Amino acid sequence: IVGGYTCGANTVPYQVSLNSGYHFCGGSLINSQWVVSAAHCYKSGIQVRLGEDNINVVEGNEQFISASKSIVHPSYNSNTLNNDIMLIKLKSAASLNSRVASISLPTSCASAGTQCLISGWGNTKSSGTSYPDVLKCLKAPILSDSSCKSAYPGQITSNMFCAGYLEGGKDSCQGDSGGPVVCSGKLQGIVSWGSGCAQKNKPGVYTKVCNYVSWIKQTIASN
Ligand SMILES: Cc1[nH]c2ccccc2c1CCN
Ligand SMILES: [Ca+2]
Repeated sequence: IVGGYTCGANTVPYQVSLNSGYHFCGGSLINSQWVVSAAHCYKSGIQVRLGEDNINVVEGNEQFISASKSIVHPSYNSNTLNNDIMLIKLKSAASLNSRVASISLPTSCASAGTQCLISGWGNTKSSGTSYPDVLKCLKAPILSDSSCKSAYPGQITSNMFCAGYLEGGKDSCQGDSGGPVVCSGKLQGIVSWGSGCAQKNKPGVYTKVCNYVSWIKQTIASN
């Protein structure tokens, strides 16, 4: 997260870190046994880390649970990043409390102008690299579809939205991949892609979760 603020320990209780020997992506806990992330985060041998603040120190609220199955969306296209969503089932159910909690799926799509919270452990610099150990947060609005398509001609599908600031300076970044965009207490987006981080006229692009609720629910019900 570039241009954000330190969230505070366990103030984003649905945020997960995906670990394969190191943090490589975020995700969101949607019930006691399932996490949603980006399809571009797929790999084998994922350990899901819940209750994290500092990802390099054991602080006492963590739960570490291996993934038993990953399901990339059937229509994910890695060249265009259309349908950039994946589900991960945990080997055992997490213990839910005030600091480890699920985030609700949306019943409707959020409109442009809605303020959202984006969080992650990604790079905090637009040029160069500095990775934080504690979770960072950013409040940002959903942008109109017209402004989004004007920023990325020919690249925005109906399964994507832009959020952030056309002036630059505040954005998600590398390592925030797969993390949550929460608006009005519901999961509306997944950190997906962009042109660099925090550049002028290049807001972040996010998977539009409201288009996937039926697939998520049907998949969880049968797996
Ligand atoms: C999700 C993601 N991952 C990256 C890696 C390098 C540069 C930009 C990005 C972005 C977009 C940030 N808004
Ligand atoms: Ca920790």
